[PDB]
Amino acid sequence: GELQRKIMEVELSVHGVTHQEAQTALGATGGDVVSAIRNLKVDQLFHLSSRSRADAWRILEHYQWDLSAASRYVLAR
Ligand SMILES: [Cl-]
Ligand SMILES: [Cl-]
Ligand SMILES: [Mg+2]
Repeated sequence: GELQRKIMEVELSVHGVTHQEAQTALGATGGDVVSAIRNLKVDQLFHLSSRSRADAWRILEHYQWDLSAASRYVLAR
């Protein structure tokens, strides 16, 4: 149904996210897939960059919400 489809969409939209993390994120947004994906992308980048969560958000914005591009940026030496 809708809820299964939504959890799958979240999990497939964010590299590295588990099914459990997708469910938790979507529960926190009341089933709003777009907000769950945003929050999970920030989370993933935050854990990869060990920056502040607001700085991870700012990097994601600079990369036009592309987590792959933002992640390659934070990992570049
Ligand atoms: Cl996003
Ligand atoms: Cl590059
Ligand atoms: Mg389960």
